[PDB]
Amino acid sequence: GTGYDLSASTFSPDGRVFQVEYAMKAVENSSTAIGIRCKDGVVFGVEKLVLSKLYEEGSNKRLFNVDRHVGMAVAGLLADARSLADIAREEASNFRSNFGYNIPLKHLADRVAMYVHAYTLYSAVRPFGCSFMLGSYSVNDGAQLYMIDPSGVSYGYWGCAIGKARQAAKTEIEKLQMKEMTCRDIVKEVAKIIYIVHDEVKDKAFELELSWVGELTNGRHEIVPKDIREEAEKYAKESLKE
Amino acid sequence: RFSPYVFNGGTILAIAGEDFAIVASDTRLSEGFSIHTRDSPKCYKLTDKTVIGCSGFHGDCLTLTKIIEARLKMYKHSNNKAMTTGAIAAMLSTILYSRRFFPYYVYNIIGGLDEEGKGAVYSFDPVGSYQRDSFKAGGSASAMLQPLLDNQVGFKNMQNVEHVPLSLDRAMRLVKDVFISAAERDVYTGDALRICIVTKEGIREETVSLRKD
Amino acid sequence: GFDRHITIFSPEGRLYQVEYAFKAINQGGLTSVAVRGKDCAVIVTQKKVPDKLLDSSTVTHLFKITENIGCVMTGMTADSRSQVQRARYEAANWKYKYGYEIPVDMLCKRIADISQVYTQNAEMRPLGCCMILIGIDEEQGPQVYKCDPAGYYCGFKATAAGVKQTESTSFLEKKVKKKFDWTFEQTVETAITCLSTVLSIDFKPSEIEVGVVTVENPKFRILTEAEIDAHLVALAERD
Amino acid sequence: QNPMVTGTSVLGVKFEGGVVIAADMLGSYGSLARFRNISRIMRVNNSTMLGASGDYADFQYLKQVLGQMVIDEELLGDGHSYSPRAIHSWLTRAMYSRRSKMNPLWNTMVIGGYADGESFLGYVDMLGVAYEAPSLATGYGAYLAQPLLREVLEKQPVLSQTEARDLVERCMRVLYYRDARSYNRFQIATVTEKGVEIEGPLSTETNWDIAHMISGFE
Amino acid sequence: MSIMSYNGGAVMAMKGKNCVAIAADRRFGIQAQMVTTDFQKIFPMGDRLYIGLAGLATDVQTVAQRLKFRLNLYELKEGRQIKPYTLMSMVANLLYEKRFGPYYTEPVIAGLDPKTFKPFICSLDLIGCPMVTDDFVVSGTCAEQMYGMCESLWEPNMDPDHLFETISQAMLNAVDRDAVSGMGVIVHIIEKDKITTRTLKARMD
Amino acid sequence: MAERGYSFSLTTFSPSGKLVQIEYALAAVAGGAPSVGIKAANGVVLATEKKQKSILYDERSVHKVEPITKHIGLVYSGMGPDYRVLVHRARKLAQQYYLVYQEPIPTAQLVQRVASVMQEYTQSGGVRPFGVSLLICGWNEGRPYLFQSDPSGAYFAWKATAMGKNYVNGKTFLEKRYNEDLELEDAIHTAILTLKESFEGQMTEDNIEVGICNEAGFRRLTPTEVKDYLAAIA
Amino acid sequence: TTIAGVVYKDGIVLGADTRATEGMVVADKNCSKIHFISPNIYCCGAGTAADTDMTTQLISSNLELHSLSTGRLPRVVTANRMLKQMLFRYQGYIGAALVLGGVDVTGPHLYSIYPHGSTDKLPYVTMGSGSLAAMAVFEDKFRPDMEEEEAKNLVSEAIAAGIFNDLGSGSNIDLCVISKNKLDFLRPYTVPNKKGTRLGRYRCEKGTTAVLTEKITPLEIE
Amino acid sequence: MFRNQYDNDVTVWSPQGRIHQIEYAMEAVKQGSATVGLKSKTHAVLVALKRAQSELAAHQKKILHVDNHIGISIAGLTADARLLCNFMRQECLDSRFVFDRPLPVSRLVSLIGSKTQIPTQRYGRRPYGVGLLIAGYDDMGPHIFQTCPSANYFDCRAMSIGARSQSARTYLERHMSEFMECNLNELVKHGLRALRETLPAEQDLTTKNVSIGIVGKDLEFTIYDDDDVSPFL
Amino acid sequence: WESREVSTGTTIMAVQFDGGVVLGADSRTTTGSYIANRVTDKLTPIHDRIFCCRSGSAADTQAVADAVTYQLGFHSIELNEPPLVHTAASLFKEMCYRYREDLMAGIIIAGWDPQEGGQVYSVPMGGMMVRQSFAIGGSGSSYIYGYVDATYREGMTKEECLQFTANALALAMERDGSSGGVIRLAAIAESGVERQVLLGDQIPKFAVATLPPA
Repeated sequence: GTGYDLSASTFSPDGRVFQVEYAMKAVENSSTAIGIRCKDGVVFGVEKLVLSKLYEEGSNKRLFNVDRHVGMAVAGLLADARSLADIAREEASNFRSNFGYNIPLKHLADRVAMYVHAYTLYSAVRPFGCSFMLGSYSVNDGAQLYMIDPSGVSYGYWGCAIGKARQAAKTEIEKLQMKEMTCRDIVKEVAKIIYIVHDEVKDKAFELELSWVGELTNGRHEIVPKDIREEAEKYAKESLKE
Repeated sequence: RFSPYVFNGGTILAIAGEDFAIVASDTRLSEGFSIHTRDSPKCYKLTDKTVIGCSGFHGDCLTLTKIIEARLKMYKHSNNKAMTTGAIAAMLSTILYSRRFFPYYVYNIIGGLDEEGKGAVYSFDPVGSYQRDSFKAGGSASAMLQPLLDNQVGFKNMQNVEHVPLSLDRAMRLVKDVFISAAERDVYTGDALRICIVTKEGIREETVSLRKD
Repeated sequence: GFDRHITIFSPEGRLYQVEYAFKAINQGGLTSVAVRGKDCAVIVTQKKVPDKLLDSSTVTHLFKITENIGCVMTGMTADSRSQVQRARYEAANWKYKYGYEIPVDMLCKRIADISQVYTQNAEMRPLGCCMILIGIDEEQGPQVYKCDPAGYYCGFKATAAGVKQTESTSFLEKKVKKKFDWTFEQTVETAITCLSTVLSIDFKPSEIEVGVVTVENPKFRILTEAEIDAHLVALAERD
Repeated sequence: QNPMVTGTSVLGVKFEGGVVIAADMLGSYGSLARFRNISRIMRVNNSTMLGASGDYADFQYLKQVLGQMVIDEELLGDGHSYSPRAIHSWLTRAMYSRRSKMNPLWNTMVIGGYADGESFLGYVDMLGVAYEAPSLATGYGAYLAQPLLREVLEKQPVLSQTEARDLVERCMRVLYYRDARSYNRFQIATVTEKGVEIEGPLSTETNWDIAHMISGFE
Repeated sequence: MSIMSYNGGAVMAMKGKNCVAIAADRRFGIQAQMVTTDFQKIFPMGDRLYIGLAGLATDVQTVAQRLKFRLNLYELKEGRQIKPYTLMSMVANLLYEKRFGPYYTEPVIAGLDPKTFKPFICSLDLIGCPMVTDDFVVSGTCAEQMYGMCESLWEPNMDPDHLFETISQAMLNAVDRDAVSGMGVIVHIIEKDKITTRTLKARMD
Repeated sequence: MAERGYSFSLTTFSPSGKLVQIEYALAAVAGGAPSVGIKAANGVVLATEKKQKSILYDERSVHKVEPITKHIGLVYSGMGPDYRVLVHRARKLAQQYYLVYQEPIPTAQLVQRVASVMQEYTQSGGVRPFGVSLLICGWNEGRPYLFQSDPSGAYFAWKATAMGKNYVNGKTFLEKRYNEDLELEDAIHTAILTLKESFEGQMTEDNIEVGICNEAGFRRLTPTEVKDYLAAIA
Repeated sequence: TTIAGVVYKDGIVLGADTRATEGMVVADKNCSKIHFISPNIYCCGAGTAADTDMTTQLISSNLELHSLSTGRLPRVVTANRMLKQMLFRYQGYIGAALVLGGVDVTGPHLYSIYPHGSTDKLPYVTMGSGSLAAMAVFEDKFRPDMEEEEAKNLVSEAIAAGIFNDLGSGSNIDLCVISKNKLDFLRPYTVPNKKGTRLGRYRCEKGTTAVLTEKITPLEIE
Repeated sequence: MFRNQYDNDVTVWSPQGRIHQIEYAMEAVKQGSATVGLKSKTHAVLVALKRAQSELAAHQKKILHVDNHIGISIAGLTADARLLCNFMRQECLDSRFVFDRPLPVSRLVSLIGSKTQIPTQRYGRRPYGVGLLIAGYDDMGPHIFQTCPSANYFDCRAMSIGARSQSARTYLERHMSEFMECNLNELVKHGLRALRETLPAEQDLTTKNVSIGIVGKDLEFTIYDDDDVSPFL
Repeated sequence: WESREVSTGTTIMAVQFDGGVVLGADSRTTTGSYIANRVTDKLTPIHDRIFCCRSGSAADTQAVADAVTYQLGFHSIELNEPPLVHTAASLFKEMCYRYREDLMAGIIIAGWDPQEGGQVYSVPMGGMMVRQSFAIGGSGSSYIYGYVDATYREGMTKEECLQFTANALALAMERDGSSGGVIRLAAIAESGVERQVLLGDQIPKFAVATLPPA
């Protein structure tokens, strides 16, 4: 006995508790999501592993919305992410009406940041084991991308990625342009990255999922399915087969 | 301040057979000298050969009706078994006895058929209370119509020479005749007349229009 | 004694758990230093990143608590950010209620009491952070107050932060004999110099983050590159 | 609760291709024209339209709760569900509760819209009485205007002869002339089966003999 | 008539040199119907300190008992005596709580401190404001008249024997003022060596 | 939780019949910088040592003597944060209770309140008692003064006492030297000597803090004033 | 009563009229509505006596707590706001017109509070039942560049005008000069008309009064 | 070891980050009865096995009429299930009062989930150890969901709970394509066959244990009970 | 309201121009011939860009003003840069609505930001939040309505606006009311906030009175 799995309201010889490290191991144990921000907007893309044919998606995904201007994606356990999220939209909404403004991305983050840190000080409520990726395009500020960790740490990003693949993805991402052309071009590019990432994950099929907040979307949050998803896929299939 | 009492009631007539019942009502709804709406009954089919009508105010009338319907659904879920008329009769009263603090009210009547192969009609006061009927007219125009209705349909007063037993057909003729007559004596009766006819086959509705001036 | 799910009085005289907060309070390699003059009070920090897939225009460890007051935090990030939010509310409230400005010292003492209770609970731990308060008072002049999360706070002639504090202390004492002989900028220069010796890094324009409090202004400002480079250039000339 | 800054006369009808609504633009404080050219038009969703009369402060309060309804749930909160028959009921319940506290509101509202095949035009009042009728008018309009409108809208084939706007336009002129607690400007909005359209700032038209007989100024 | 007047009553205190005096009425009836010519409305707490209360009788009984509770416990904790001043304060705090309610009482404090050897008097109001009295103190419904008499009759130096005449006549004048027939009165004459109690002879109906 | 946790106390009856946590606090007390108190009868003297350990300090910033009231003052040995907090609650209670009344504070009553707060924490769990020992110093009239308050919750009267490191040894020195009539200036000389004997790391006019209760209660000595006494007899 | 405040460049003078009235009869000839809330923040209070005292005691308490915690000189503006906040919550019952004055290193400041919850700052202020009479004299009489003696003469006149014109005010006048270098409480500055007259009454022993019951109680414990 | 440790913490996290509580919960679903779920997506059927403890008893129901357009089969202990069912009926009642709409069963299922999940996220709550196959006929057709006491909500076109669930799954995948968007009759036959796969298969088919329940385009909630399944056999 | 009632003329307006907004208002509050309050401000900084005109009862208005300041102060430090528009307006509304009928506030909130320019919002007693081209307030409006109708000026100059407010307010106080004294003004621009003060003897003999603003 270590004497501190039992707690979650105290210090340890490692400082923070073992329970908090573990929550960080579990997100990495999940699938793989990336995000790329640009000057015209921000793109989200996520890999979903296929289980069997019986099943079908219709309310359980991995891409989630916040409000009606905010895009949300996560790694970790599905049920818990959904629980965090329903409350966030609601908290955002009371603000939205009350101050009369359409909430910032930055303010939303602060509100979530504070919740998670409070749960680390107590042993009443075990933490979430998710990592949440959020961001959009603000009409007068730009695109801003943030990622919040279960480790009580959050930052503003040009790219962020999570999953088993994390290290490797950030390397490829790191290789590319700051501007990265136009958003549309990025839809194709992100698809190559996922396409190639899957050779490393391949034990069964996958489904490619892409989303966007674009200048053309006019800052709203929408999914990219349709022919648009398929072309980016064809371009990856031509280039390599991996 | 603002009112805690507004009238809106019509006039209705409930007639009890011994294997059927009819509950008939004007569509005209008014208050005073301005007309609220030239349509809509206050008689409704609750279902399963129970017909109900709540005279007093429209705001109260919809709300009671909706609410009862859930208690019946819940009950059946709780174990398969349904309220009888009598059961429903107690259920409305408790609601009213609560509402004795509430300042809006209604004059309710329930009708349907028993499994004794005859009608039961129970009528409530707007404080609670129940009584067993043979026939009841409710609403505004009721007070004037009823002695005559009691005598023509009934023959149970100490002022008639004979009896005759009811017939459905005969009940229908009398009902139309009372309403057509009611209309030039009120401005709470008029326009059209909606008849709910209750039999053991099922619930039928008939409509006939009346005068207006 | 039993640290296992409770914290008690011990013959140890301290608590293993309180020491552990003192020990790991940084998990990176930043170091900080703060000096006080009568011309300025300056805090010098770093800017460092691991990659460039990250932004650096929102990344900061210097907080503007309010116009007059500034706060640099040494602590776990989660804990540093929480405490700021709590403080921001408490200050504002003190302004509303009293109608007058909140003294720097007053905040440090108030916050200290909040730390202390948590030390009594064996159902909750204190936040892990050392908070350095700096400000310009009109009631004693500029003021520099450091807190530690034992409930201890005190005002110092200058102080240093990071894991190499004692090493920085040695330079500081030498310096602190004479420091009222420094003019404005020359305060700043010396301040850069003592972090560069410890840390053993001759700074670069995007690695350093000097924050200055300025007397005869209620400004706390982080300095522009031109001024920051002007200093850096200034030490070259004496080498 | 009690009137403060109030609006009167909101007229509406149903027609083949839609529903048509018209309302003046006034915020009177008894008789002082505090606001001239003030909206009363809340688009609900894009396929339903609420015209509101009564207290203007109270109106603002209600607009926000309506606003929360679609910025929530995975899909939009007035998207797949929430039909106008539902939106009507939801509104009626809200009056009902206030009246039960006897801390009341002070508005009469018309919810107008299209369902998916059928015209929706439904009434709510401070009394809280709920109905659907093909013709509605509020305020002064409820007494005076509504028998003029009724001749057209109680005869169902004659409705079918035309798009309604003209009856509306005409009534509103008679209304402005007889009442000077009303203002010369109005807005008219049409909810069609798939679309919604607002015609902005109009002023009453000057009649032939009627203009000589009666004017609109004091 | 009022919320204090159903049984009326008046109370006087006058100061002398080297002594103090408190005089009061007695009578209890029920409304206007006199049943008995007794009812003390003055109580003392320790020999020398006297407290006279003037509300409704009902109120008076409850208030006198409250002051006992408080004072005894207070005395116990500090473990040394209470002063006259201390009693005055205490009354104020109690007076403040009753202000929302229909218990309205006028107290008057009198006593001569004999661990300090100074005379002490105060009056207190039924809205709770303490007003430190001098030379004469009034209470009762008759107060306007009573005040008139006290300003006239007093002379700057007084001996217990002169003080006795002054209060007696004051008391005599006072009983004629009652419409409630408040007949019977007591005097207590206080010295820091002696107390005299006198019931006085007066009109009888 | 938010109401769960440990309802019973950490401290527990032993088959010893001693209270473990309580025992530890005598140790907690032990660690304190040297403290003394002399009652000059007409006056009162309390004194302690400010240790110093970082040259980096400002002013004479925080004290170790704070005024509760204008008539009573506290000084202590034990843990500093506990002291600040202890003073705040009491300080609040002293003003509120004695502005209901206009009478000035009796000494015993403050002691009764400090001990209760200390004792409730012994009764209840979740929170631990404070591990400080106080010297309640005041002046008022012709009453006795100079009182001691334990982390135990117990109180005692004294004429003289000592706290801090080597408490037993200093008290034995104190016992012999302190007798009969003395003067307020004289009591200060002695207290410095008794503190020096316990330990001197040095003494300056900033290693010492002396306060007295005499004319109109508590008065704070100037730094020069004390220094005059150091020269008056080192 | 009438309470007034006049500010000058090296201090403030506050003055008030001493007199408590019940009915048409005088409840207190001598009384004191000059209150200590602080050693440099004073308020005079008028109105309901019971409301005035209760506030003085609460506020004094709150301020005193602040004064020790901070270790610095307090502010009057804070004292004004703690009073102002109180009135808004009760929503009326209180009938106290207070003139809160104070001298600081920040300047002399002078405020009034009206039980409605309204306060203002003016170079001179007065409240009283007498207020309307004093105010007429004041406007005329006020000139800027006042100093101590000029203020004092003006303030003394000011109270003297309220005594004469207002029938519910009478008796002695109290003045208090608050300087940021000294405090002076001026006990009866003017002494006008007296309490009553001797209309005769002579004395004789206890024996001339027929007594019902006589009793003793020796008191040996003082 | 530390088996008792992992029971004692409902806030448990291990080196491998597993949560044992969920694990326990899964074993409890497998302890229950046999139930299948099937849909064509224009009709939906569920064959459910209702069993009896002994000879002199008669079978206990595991098909619950939750509503007159929505319903469930339970698989796990009877007592907890009753408690959940009241909450869901009342949630249907206010939908009817206020909104007068049935409300998507999809929307409903998701809401119930949260309220359970949050007490696992803190002190108290043991697992409820009943899994469900929830059916209902909504606006966009019938839909099928599996609710788990792990609050794992999934829509499937067919599913199964009961020991040897996998067996029947493999047959469902095989026959999956044959199901199409027609025939009532066919779905039931496959179910009767499939249900045989779930059982040990030494037990022969019986008409007293089986029970068949349908909802479909013009259908609402109906149960075929005992002998009544023989007509459709 | 709590224990006052005003029965005298009030006269306030904010008038918009290119650079921003200029605010004017009378000074002194009065209840009757006896002077309730002497020459005072109600042109209040609750921010450096954000000012208000208070009207009605003094006690209520003072309380509202500090309360907003607290909220905006917390809001400013963390979101950064406050615009007037949705954000000031709602916070004042909620209170007016909640405190309902025990509240008497007529506020013109006027602000200048480079974010959308200057704005003018008017709190009536119902607490409607209305963006106005420019607004006139008070009871004295009734006197000014006619002037503005007659003149029909358009086009703004800092100088032109200063005369406009000066004749209107001056007249309003003259016929009725017992409000007067000083008229005080703030022209709010990117320069900063400029304060004008005009004596009650320098404020008559003006003209001009725009109604179309373009």
